[PDB]
Amino acid sequence: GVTTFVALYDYEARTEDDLSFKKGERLQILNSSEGDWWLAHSLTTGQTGYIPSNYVAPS
Repeated sequence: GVTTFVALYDYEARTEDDLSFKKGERLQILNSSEGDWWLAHSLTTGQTGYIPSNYVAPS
């Protein structure tokens, strides 16, 4: 299958490439090779961008 995560908190983007998301959105991680900022895609909104990795939990 597919692995997904859930947002634990709201986040409003603080750079142009960050993803804004609402607590409870379901996210897929596209790439985590850059440390604590993961490149994610929201299954909830269809948007894509960097997220702070401490804002998600496993589904």
